[PDB]
Order: sequence, then structure tokens, then C-alpha cells
Amino acid sequence: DFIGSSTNLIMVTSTTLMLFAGRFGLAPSANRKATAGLRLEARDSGLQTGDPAGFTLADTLACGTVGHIIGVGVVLGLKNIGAI
Amino acid sequence: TFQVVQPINGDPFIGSLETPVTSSPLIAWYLSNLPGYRTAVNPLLRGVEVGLAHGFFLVGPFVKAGPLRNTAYAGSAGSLAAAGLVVILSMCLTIYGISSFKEGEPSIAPSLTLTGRKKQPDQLQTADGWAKFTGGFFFGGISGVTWAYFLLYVLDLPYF
Amino acid sequence: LVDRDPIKTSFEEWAKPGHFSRTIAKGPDTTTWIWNLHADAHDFDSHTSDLEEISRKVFSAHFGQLSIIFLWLSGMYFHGARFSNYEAWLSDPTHIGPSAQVVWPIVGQEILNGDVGGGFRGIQITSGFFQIWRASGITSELQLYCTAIGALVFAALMLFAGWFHYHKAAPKLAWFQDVESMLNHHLAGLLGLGSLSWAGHQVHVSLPINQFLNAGVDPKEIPLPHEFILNRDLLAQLYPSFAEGATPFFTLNWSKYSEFLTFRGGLDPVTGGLWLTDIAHHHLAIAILFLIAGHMYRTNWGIGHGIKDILEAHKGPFTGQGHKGLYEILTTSWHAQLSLNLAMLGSLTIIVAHHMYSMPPYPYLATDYATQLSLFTHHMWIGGFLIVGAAAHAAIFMVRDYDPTNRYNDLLDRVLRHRDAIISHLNWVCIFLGFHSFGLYIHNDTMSALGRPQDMFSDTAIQLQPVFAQWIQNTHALAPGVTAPGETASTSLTWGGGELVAVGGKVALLPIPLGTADFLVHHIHAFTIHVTVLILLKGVLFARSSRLIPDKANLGFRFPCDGPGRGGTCQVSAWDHVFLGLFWMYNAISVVIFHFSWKMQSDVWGSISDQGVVTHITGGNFAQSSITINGWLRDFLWAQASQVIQSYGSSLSAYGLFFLGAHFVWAFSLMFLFSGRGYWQELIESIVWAHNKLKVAPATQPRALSIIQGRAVGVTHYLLGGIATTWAFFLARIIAV
Amino acid sequence: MRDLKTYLSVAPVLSTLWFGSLAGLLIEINRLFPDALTFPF
Amino acid sequence: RPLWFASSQSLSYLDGSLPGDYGFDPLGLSDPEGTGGFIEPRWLAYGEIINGRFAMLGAAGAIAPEILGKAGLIPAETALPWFQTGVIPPAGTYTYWADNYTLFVLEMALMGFAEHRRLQDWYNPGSMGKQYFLGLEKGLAGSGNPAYPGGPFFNPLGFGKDEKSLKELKLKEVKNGRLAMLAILGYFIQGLVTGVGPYQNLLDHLADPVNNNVLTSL
Amino acid sequence: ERNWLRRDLNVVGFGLIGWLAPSSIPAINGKSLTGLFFDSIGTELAHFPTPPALTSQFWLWLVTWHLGLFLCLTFGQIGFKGRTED
Ligand code: CLA
Ligand code: CLA
Ligand code: CLA
Ligand SMILES: CC1=C(/C=C/C(C)=C/C=C\C(C)=C\C=C\C=C(C)\C=C\C=C(C)\C=C\C2=C(C)CCCC2(C)C)C(C)(C)CCC1
Ligand code: SF4
Repeated sequence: DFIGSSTNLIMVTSTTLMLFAGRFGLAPSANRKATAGLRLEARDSGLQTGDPAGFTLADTLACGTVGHIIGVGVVLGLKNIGAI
Repeated sequence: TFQVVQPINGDPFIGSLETPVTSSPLIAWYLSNLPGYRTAVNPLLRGVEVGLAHGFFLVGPFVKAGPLRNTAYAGSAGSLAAAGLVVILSMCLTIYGISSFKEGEPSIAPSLTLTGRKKQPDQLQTADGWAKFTGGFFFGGISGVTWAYFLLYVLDLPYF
Repeated sequence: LVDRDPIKTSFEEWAKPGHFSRTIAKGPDTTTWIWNLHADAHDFDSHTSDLEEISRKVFSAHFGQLSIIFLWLSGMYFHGARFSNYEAWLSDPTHIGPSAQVVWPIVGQEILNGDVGGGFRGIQITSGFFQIWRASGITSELQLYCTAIGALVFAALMLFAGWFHYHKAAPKLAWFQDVESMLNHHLAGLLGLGSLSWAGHQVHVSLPINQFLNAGVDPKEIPLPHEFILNRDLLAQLYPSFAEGATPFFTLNWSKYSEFLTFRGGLDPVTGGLWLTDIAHHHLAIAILFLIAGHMYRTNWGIGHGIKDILEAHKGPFTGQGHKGLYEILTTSWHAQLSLNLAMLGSLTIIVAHHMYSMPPYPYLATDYATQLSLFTHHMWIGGFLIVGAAAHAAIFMVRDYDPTNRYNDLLDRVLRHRDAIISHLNWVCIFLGFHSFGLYIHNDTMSALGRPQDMFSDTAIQLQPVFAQWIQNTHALAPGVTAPGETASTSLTWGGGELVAVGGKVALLPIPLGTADFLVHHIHAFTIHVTVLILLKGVLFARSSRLIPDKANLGFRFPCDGPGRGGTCQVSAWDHVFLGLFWMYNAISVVIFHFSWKMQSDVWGSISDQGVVTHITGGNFAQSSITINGWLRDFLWAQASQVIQSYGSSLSAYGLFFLGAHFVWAFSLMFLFSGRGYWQELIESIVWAHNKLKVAPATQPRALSIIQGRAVGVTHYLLGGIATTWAFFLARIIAV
Repeated sequence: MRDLKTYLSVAPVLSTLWFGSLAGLLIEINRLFPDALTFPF
Repeated sequence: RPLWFASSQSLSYLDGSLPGDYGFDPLGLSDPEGTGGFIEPRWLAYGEIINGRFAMLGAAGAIAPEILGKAGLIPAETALPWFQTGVIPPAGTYTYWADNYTLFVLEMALMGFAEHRRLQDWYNPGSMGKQYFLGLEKGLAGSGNPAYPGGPFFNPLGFGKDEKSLKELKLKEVKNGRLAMLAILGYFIQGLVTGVGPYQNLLDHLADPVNNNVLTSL
Repeated sequence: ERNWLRRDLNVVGFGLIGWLAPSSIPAINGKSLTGLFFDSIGTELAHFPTPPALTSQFWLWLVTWHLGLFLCLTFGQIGFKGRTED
């Protein structure tokens, strides 16, 4: 089945991992800017979000896109060499 | 913040700059030990070294690219052409020395080091010094051409 | 942010010429006023010092440019529908010469309507529009008529937009200085979406129609493009993977689309061009890449980059403060942006010209020699002109907009403090290249004249092999299977694989060998380019001051001299350095196009027989004859000019007439270049005397042309004559053979 | 419009109109009577 | 007041004066900075109101004939879906008392009269009640608010006598208009991908929600 | 003007090790870039002093290896020295 297939698992894992990293301060965000030394500096975006940590709709879209890109790359790379 | 390029000797109003190409310790050491920059030595001896080095080199191109390169007379013709070029260069040096310097005048070389110490000006910038330099250069150039020809065509050394 | 109705629409300013300038609006005391009117027409900076007004003026003129381009495209499409033999050519591309222009019989000029095949009489065109339309799936003239109508409508829309955004709603200065948003939109939307849309068109229209055409089907029996969309069964018959729909795309089962998305490489044997499936895959990948790249710069949502922040962080122990301050210069000066964009566009045009000949992207383009030659030469000339304009506007920026008190930048300051070393090193490099490139040709000429062929630099006596380029050719020829396992054939046939593609008895492409002559000609190219770069960079770097004239910035950007003092100061302005670099650009491009023409006619182009033996046009004489100047004079200029000088009485007589006309125009320019103003002003005084005698002296006093105007007229006529002569020679030579 | 009439009397527009009419007249004259080498009347 | 996807920029100019205002403007299209052209707060509100009214007229119209055909009240030759009633002749055509291109001209002329008068009142308030127009200019004077003209013609029943009731009714109008625009977009894209009328789509979904669904339709 | 490089020779070892460690992974059909370069070096020493031919694979491996090595050395110098100036 597609639902239990490896592609489903890999893509869901990548998307959830990127969304987790964005929300819990392990990646850049509308409220967290990387400096030259790869250190996150606090920022105010002016966007009401209704979330305790400040996580915006724009953060969510960006983190989902990054997760999907990584998942697609991994899935195709594994499919090429016959691993999946 | 650290900066590499600096004005020449710290004076920003003289038309030059100090770069790694000009003021590196290795480069500074290498240039100071060439015969043309030994201001405290007899000009004859520096001229002999310069002539030896320059005459030794000239043999190769004339020998290898000359009109008689593919014949049994390659080496002799090349060496003779190199000797002729050395003679022409000696004539040029003599003419320049006659034109530029006047007998009895003091030297026009600078007498200040980069650190401000006073030094004796170079004697190469006088008529007598340039004449000695030219006579050393001619004798050195002829000797170098002869040595190169001897090594290449009297001893069957495994060259190339 | 816009302004409502800033400038009234009226005809009042039309009746007062020179209204844009205070000096010009006074009136024509002399004839210099008329010339001053046209030279300063588009210099918006001199008109007003307000940046917002200049930006508003600049924005509207681009709409007029787009309208003119759309009108030109509409005309090109209409002439193919009404005055062409496209439908006859579509049934036999190899035996019919394309034609889209016809002439009225008036003074005997109907002789220009020579035969071209397909029962048509007209002028043969070399723009390559037929191949473009064929690759798009266009079959009938109705589609071309519709395209022309649409282009006319778009031209009208562009004109209306140009009027509107200047007279009804003009954007504010803050709108123009939003570079992050402009970059994001131009990357993601203008380029990425355009590439995606073209990929979709190629997938749904070009592939099936071109497959039907390549199969040999009559163009009138091919189904219409919309039938492939409404009837998925037809596409499934052509491509079985279309039966699964878009399900493989969303399940990451992309391998199912391998039928129409390939990575083959090489050329299509039937048509002699690139595979269209490769082009569709290329456009899809490029669209994805540009769509991703358009999300880099920061906007209202906080995520992204700040260009100023990126610039400020790049500094080193050799450069001091680095790129800090470059953001303010490039957001307040129109000239610097224009110079940068002109340089990049010219380089891109030259790259495009080089790339289109070795990887022919259109069907039946490689075997149409005239189209290939024309496209190469056209794009080379365009690139050269744009590159020269880049330096011109860089000098203009240096003269006008440079202000260290408010716009300091460390990188620009450091360049200006050691310009003598740069110029001296470039001078030495130019002298060395000139001695060691052109001198080898003179040595060859002397040795050949003296009767000593064994002392020449040639493939038989003294070889100068370009071993670096041969290594690159070998590396690219063996790439498939080693460093590019996914490729089937090499990127181009010129790398030296050993295969030959022949279409209709002619040679399309084959490996191109390199030898002693290529070494010499490449170093000639390097020498000419280096000299041109010397003249332009000297002109830019010494625009403000020098040891000769310390106050040069006060005299302006375009002034003739500073008098006969200091031994003489003719041609010290930055304008004169562009005037002198135009001549060297012309020289370099002429040499490049001559090299291309001779090499193609000698080693590539030709006819193929049944047994497989190739007979090139000139018989492979480039290797042994091009190593001397006498060879270029005899076997290239003397031999290949017989077509243009014997064209009288045939359909090619227009080229013969243009040959002599361009000769006359070129020679006519030397009067303005070798003479000076004072003679002509003194001569006019005597002519005015006799007009006063007969009461016919004009109230607008005649004046001789200025020093700058004379220089400009001379260079313009010189370039026009030379380029037109070469154009006529090339076309007359290549259409006949 | 007075200003529109003024713009039609400027030198380039007037010269263009005059030369266009002149060229048309000459073209029609050479179309009606082609290949004139002598004045036969 | 309740808020819906509000931001610091959007709340600086959406202070609650307009009816049905929740501070929703992520793109900042109604920012009063440098208003010009058609991007202007007043024009945007007027356009929203007019589009809502027209969509509300259209949303019920595109489905009223279809449901009565399946209810057996109107003849089956008139119970056509909205895309086979003459709007798109390639999809289907119905023969009326005049050819379609002839009806278009009459519709164009009448709508031109009405819309030109509306626009000229927008430009110059109270201008339409001045020049003689068959004696109908007495009631077409407007009220100074372009979106709510009132009067004996546009407010016959005299509803909204009280200002609080008028505000509540304006809010209800805005909500219903937005819902109707959403329904019209649903009409279009449902017709695109299913190829059959929206009422039949609803009946299909009601018959079996799992086999007749987006997962099975796309 | 003296000691312009701010000499720190630890960079040479760190850069060399940080290039030799990842480049030794045999991801190229069971072979590594360093391994391929070393085998090419061994093959071309069998006909000393005759130089490698134009069609030999030695030049490609040489250039590709030294590109990465020089990148590692340059970035190591920049990183070591830049820690104290920023
Ligand atoms: C996108 C390209 C672009 C743009 C927007 C500009 C814009 C500008 N340039 Mg420019 N330039 C460009 C490319 C460009 N350039 C290139 C590529 C070059 C190198 C050749 C130059 C070289 C250049 C110089 C040397 C100068 C400018 C100047 C200027 C400014 C004033 C221009 C003016 O008044 O024109 C006036 C336009 C004309 C006089 C028309 C010229 C007509 C040409 C030369 C002949 C055409 C022959 C024609 C076919 C015959 C038919 C004639 C007909 C009557 C029958 C303006 C800001 C000037 C400036 O800034 O001064 C401070 C200036 O001096 N430019
Ligand atoms: C065909 C005529 C001609 C020739 C030969 C040259 C040659 C040259 N131009 Mg030039 N130029 C010309 C026309 C010509 N130009 C025209 C029409 C213009 C437009 C006004 C210009 C504009 C122009 C500019 C703007 C510049 C030059 C520069 C240069 C020099 C480039 C540097 C160099 O060493 O080149 C190589 C030199 C040669 C090829 C000449 C040597 C010829 C061979 C090798 C014979 C050698 C004989 C040998 C020495 C023995 C002779 C001894 C004797 C007893 C017989 C070069 C000397 C540039 C310059 O000053 O130097 C950087 C420069 O900036 N030119
Ligand atoms: C009505 C205008 C007019 C008249 C009556 C003359 C008359 C004369 N010109 Mg002359 N000229 C004119 C305009 C005119 N010119 C213009 C505009 C120019 C600039 C191109 C010249 C340039 C010129 C030169 C360089 C010379 C003369 C010379 C002469 C004398 C010798 C006869 C002759 O035909 O020379 C030949 C004259 C020409 C070839 C001029 C070209 C004819 C132009 C195109 C006619 C323009 C007419 C004008 C547009 C009127 C508009 C009328 C309208 C407003 C109603 C003669 C007195 C010669 C002389 O004796 O030296 C003093 C001489 O060497 N002219
Ligand atoms: C817990 C919680 C939650 C959660 C949720 C979630 C977690 C969700 C998510 C989800 C999501 C939010 C997702 C997203 C996504 C996104 C995206 C995905 C975008 C985009 C992308 C793209 C556009 C791409 C494309 C492409 C193509 C087409 C081709 C090539 C490849 C690529 C991939 C690049 C909530 C809130 C409810 C509530 C609170 C709590
Ligand atoms: S007038 Fe002419 S010759 Fe005299 S200085 Fe000026 S440019 Fe030179």
C-alpha cells in the first residue's frame, strides 16, 4: 500500500522533522535570524500569530517546503540505487 | 584591523606602496644578494658575475632555433652568434656609460637606507665604476659563452 | 505609493522644441541649436536633479520600447502568413529556400524576385523564423495570422500602460528602491513561470505534432493541437505513460515519464537538431531551479536575506572595509546599474552566439548554412556593442555620481589609488601579446617569400599544438559512461566522438580538429580583446583626474580638449576613450567572424555521397593557408569575393550594389576623421559671402560641426560602412554555395 | 488645436510630407511612362 | 471586536468603521499610504459590495433551474446546467427567441445605461438627480453614500429605519455576499473538474460520500 | 611590513587531514578519489621518466584532488585567522 510505503514514511518524517526544528529553535524563523557565526538573534515580525512560541503561517509554509524538498531528494536518491 | 598593504616607508605622499611582492622578507633577501645590489663591492667583480650568467644563457636559443639548427654546424654557429650579441651589448654599455657620466664628479646614488641610516653611495654611478663594470661584463660574457659551448660540444654529456 | 495626475496631457509642449532644457528653449540663433536638440533628448539627468522624476521618466520609456518590439514581432508573424512559402517549405525543407518578402515591379526591381522553390518568387530570408515556427508545431497560416493579431493587441496594451503610468498614476521613489522584491519577482515569476509555461506548451503541443511530422505524415493530415488535449487516447497512443495521468508525479514515481523526458544528448538523425524531449526536460528543470531561487531575499514576512547585510560581511586583510557602502551606490544611481547590466547582457549575447552553432536547437537549422552564419555574426556584433556601452556608462557614473563625502566605498577608493600599476601592467601585456601573436604571421610570410618553408611555424615544420584545448575535447568526448553515466551521447558532436550526422546529402556537424593555425588565431583574439579592455579601462579610471589635468572632473564627461598647452591635450575626456575603443571592438569582431566563416567552410560544411566521402566547400585549405597574411588575402578575400562581384543580372544583385555602397560610405568617413573644424568654418565664410550678395543669407547663421560631433559622425559612418560591406559579402557568398 | 497645427508646421514633419508626396508623384510618373531615355515630343 | 489573521500593519488602518471588518489584510492592499489608481480603500470597499451583490444574484440563479428540473416542476428542456444554457456554445446551446449575439447587444445597451449612471453618481454625488430623465430623476438623487443609495426606488419597503438595525443589516449583507463569492468560485472549479452540474454533484456526494469525493474525482 | 601571513603551521596538518579523511570514502564504484589518484601516480611511475600521455586519466585526478585540497587549506587559514578579528 502507498500509505504504509517507504515513500510515505520518508516524506512524513522529513516534513515533521523540519516543522519541529523550526518551532523549537533548531532552525531560522520570522522571529530568529542567523548571524555570520550561525547564531540565532531574536527578531519581532509584527505578525499576530496566536501561538505561545510566536510560530507564524510564513514559518509553517517555509518549514513545510524545506521538508518536502529534502524528502523528495532523499526518496529519489534511494530509488535510483535500488534501495527502495 | 590587520592590513597588509602600507604606504612606502610610512610616507603616504610618495608615489609607491609596500606590498608582499615588494617587501616580503624572502624577496627582500633575494634581491639584496644579487650582484647589481652589492654597493660595497668592486664593480668589476659584480660585472664579471653578471657577464658570466648572461653569456651562459644566450647560447641555448641561438643554437636550438638558428637557421643551421638541423646541420652539423649548429653549435659553432650558435656560439658565434651569442658572442656577437655579447659584443653588441658591451658596446651599448660602453656608449651609455660615456654618455651619462662625467669624469671627476661624485656618485649620484642615494646615501640613505630604508631605516634612515647613512651609507656610502654606490660607486657604480661614476665613470670609473661603470667602465670597470663594462670591462668585467665583457670578460664574463665571453667566458660564459665559451664555457657553455665547451660543455655542450666538447664533452658528450647525456643532456636532454 | 503613486501620485494622481502629476503631469497634464497637452499638445502645448509639442510646439516649443527644447522645452526640456533652459538653454535650448531660448531659440535658434545658429544651426548648432538644431544639433543640440537631438543629442540631449534622452539625458534625463541633465533635465532635472530630482531622482523621483528621473525614475518616472525611465519607467515609461521601457513601455514604448516594448510596444515597438511587439509591433516588430507582429509584422514578422504577419509577413509569414501573407507573403511567404512556409506551407510549401513545410513539405520539403531540404530543397526549398525560405522566403517571406516580395517586391513591387516598378523600375525593373522585380529581378530581385528570384525563384526559391515551391512555386514562389521572392527574397530569401536568413532569420530562421521557419524553423522556429516548425519547432512550435505551427502548420497553417491561420495560426500565424492569429499570432500577429495578438502581438498587435499587446503593442496597443503596452502603449496604453506607458501613457497611464506617467500621466495618471506615477509610482513614488520608495517603490523603485525595493530591490529585494524586484529580484524575487523577476526570478520566481518572470523567468521560472515563463520556463514552466514553455515546458507545458512543449509537452502538450510541440512533441506530438513534431513526432507526426518526423514520421512522414502530410502536414494537412496531422490532428490539431487541441485534439491532443480533449482526446487523451491520442496522446496515450503516442505516449503510453499519459494513460496514468498525473499520479506518477505526486507519488514520486517520476521514472514513468521517461518516454517524453529524456537525457539522450546529441542530435536527431532525421532533422539534425536537438531532441525535443531533452528540451522539455531542460525547461522543466530550469523552471524548478528559478522558482526555488526566487525565495532568497527578505520582504514583509521577515524570512530571507538582506542584500546590505550580505555585502557588509565580505571584507578582508587586503581590502579593508570591503563591500560596505555598495548598497547605497546601486540604489541611487541609474548609470552604474545600466553599465553593469549592459556588460552582462553583452557577455550573455556572445555566449549565446557561441552555443547555438555547436548544439543546433531547431530542426533543419544545421544544414541551412546561411542562417547559421547570419545568426552567429548578428549576435557577436550585438554583444560587442553592448559591452562598449557598459564602459561608456561606467565613465558617466564616475564623472557625475561619484561623491565620497556621502557615498564612500573602500573597494572603489582602493582601485583609484593604484591605477598606474594596473594601466602599466595592461600595457605590457598588450605589447607582449601583439609581439608574440602577429609577429609569428610576419615570420611565416618572410620565410615563405624567401623560399624556406621548413622554417615556418606550421604543422609540418615547427608545430605549436594547443594541447590544453585538445585535453578538454578528449575529456568531454569520454564523459558519457565515466563522469556522466546518465548520458547516452556527448553534449556536442564537436568534442571528437567520431560520429557524423548527415541530413539530406549535407553535413550537419562533425568533430572539429585543432592545430597550429587555431593556436595563432586564438592568441590574435586574446590580443585584440586585451587592447580593447586597455582603452576602455584607462578611459574609466582616469575620468576625474590625472597628472596632466588635475581638475578634469570640472570640465565634464564630454569635452574636446583643454587647449594646445602642456604640449597638447586633444582627446583627454572619457568620451574619447569610448570613441577610440569602438574601432578596436570593430577590429576584434571582424577577425572573429572571419575565423568562424573560414573554419566552417573549410573543415565542417560540405556534401556527403552514397559511399560516405565528404567534400567540403573549400576543400580543407584552412590548415596550410591561414598561417600567413598572404593566405588570408588570397584564399579567403580574393577567392570568396567572386560570388558578390558576379551577382549583377541575377536575384543577388542587391548584395552587389550594397557592396559598393558600403565601400563608398566607409571611405566617406575619412573626411571627418582626418580633418578639423577651423578649415570648414573658414570655408563656410566664403560661401556665406555670395548668399549675402543675392539676398539669400539665412537668419539662422550656418556653423561648422563641433569637434565632438565631427568625431561621432566619423566613427558612425566608419562602422556602418565596414559592417555593411562584410554583411553583403557574407550573404552573397553563402546564399550561392 | 492651434498647438497641434503649430507642430504640423515644424521642419521635419513638413519635409517628410513634402518628400512623401514628391516620391509618390515620381513613382506614378515612372509607372505610367517607363524607360524614358529621350524627350520625343 | 473579534480578529482574524490581523497584523500590526493591517490594524493601523482597519479600525472597525467599515461593516464586516475583522482586520484581515495580509497583503496590505488597503494601506492608505499613497493611494492611487484603482488601489484605494473606498474603491476596494465599493467593489467588494458590488461583487457580493452580483454573486448573490448569480449563486442562486445558476442552481434554481436545475433543482426544479429534478423536482419535476419545469420542462426538462429548460432544466439545463449553467454551462449548457448558452453561456458557452461549445459546451452546448439553447435556441431562444433571438440569437445569442443579438441578445448580447441589448444586454450591453441596457447595462451600459444603468452602469454609466451609477458611475457618474459615484464621480459627482447627487448629479444624477438634476437633468430631465423621463421624470425619473426625482427619485434617483442618491444619498451621498455610493454603496447605499436608498430612496423610493432602491429602498421601497423602507427597511433599516433605525441606525443600529441598518448597521446590523449591512453586516449581514457583507457576510452573505462573501459566502456567495465563495460559492461561485466553487461552481466554476466544480464544473471544470467534474463536468456536470453542482446540484448533481451534491446529490452524488450525498449518495455515497466516500466513492464520490475529491479523492475519487481528481 | 613583515610577517604578513601571521604564520600558523597547524593549518597545514589540519587541512591535509580534513581533506584526506572524507576523500578516502570509496563512494566511486568501490574506489575513492584519493585511492584513484594514488593508483594513477603508481601507474605513471612504471615508465619513468616518460611523462603521462594526453589521454591518461592522471591529469583529471590531479586537478580534482588539488582543487579540494587547496579549498580546505584556504578555508582553514581564513577560519583560524578570522576568529580573532570579527
Ligand atoms: C539600453 C541601452 C542604452 C540606454 C538606455 C542608453 C541611454 C543613454 N545613453 Mg547610451 N550607449 C549605449 C546603450 C544605451 N544608452 C551603448 C550600447 C553605447 C555604446 C555604443 C552607448 C554610448 C553612449 C554615448 C557615447 C553617450 C550615451 C549617452 C546616453 C544618454 C543620452 C542618450 C541620448 O540623448 O541619445 C540621443 C540619441 C541619438 C542622438 C540617436 C543616435 C542615432 C544613431 C547614432 C544613428 C542611427 C542611424 C540610423 C539607422 C539612420 C537613420 C536616420 C534617419 C533620420 C533617416 C542616455 C542616458 C550620452 C550621455 O549620457 O551623455 C552624457 C553619450 O554621450 N550613450
Ligand atoms: C595597421 C596599423 C596599425 C598597427 C600596426 C598598430 C599597432 C599598434 N597599436 Mg594601433 N591603431 C591603429 C592602427 C595600427 N596600430 C589605428 C588605425 C587606430 C585607430 C586610431 C589605432 C589605435 C590604437 C590605440 C588606441 C592603441 C593602439 C596600440 C597599438 C600597439 C599595441 C601594443 C603592441 O605592441 O602591439 C604589437 C605591435 C605590433 C604588432 C607592431 C610590430 C610589427 C611587427 C612585429 C614588426 C616588428 C619589426 C621588428 C621590431 C624589427 C624592425 C626593425 C627595423 C630596423 C626594421 C601596437 C604597436 C596601443 C598601444 O599604445 O599599446 C598598448 C593603444 O592603446 N592603437
Ligand atoms: C532657397 C535656398 C537657396 C538658394 C537660392 C541657394 C542659392 C545658391 N547656393 Mg546654396 N544652399 C542652400 C540653399 C540655397 N542656396 C542650403 C540649404 C544649403 C545647405 C545644404 C546650401 C549650400 C550651398 C553650398 C555649399 C554652395 C551653395 C552655392 C549656391 C549658389 C550657387 C548656385 C547653386 O545652385 O549652388 C548649389 C546649391 C546647392 C546644391 C544647395 C542645395 C539645394 C537645397 C537643398 C535647396 C533648399 C531650398 C530651401 C529648402 C528653400 C525652402 C523654401 C520654402 C521655405 C518656401 C547659389 C547662389 C554655392 C556657391 O556659389 O557658393 C557661395 C556653393 O558652393 N549653396
Ligand atoms: C500540533 C498542532 C497543529 C499541527 C499542524 C500541522 C503540523 C500541520 C502541518 C502541515 C503543513 C503546514 C504542511 C506544509 C507543506 C508545505 C509545502 C509542501 C509547500 C510548498 C512546496 C513546494 C511548492 C514544492 C514544490 C516542488 C515541486 C512541485 C517539484 C520539485 C520538488 C518540489 C518539492 C520543490 C495545529 C496547527 C493543527 C494545531 C496546533 C497544534
Ligand atoms: S582645437 Fe583641436 S587641435 Fe586644438 S587643442 Fe582642441 S582638439 Fe587639439
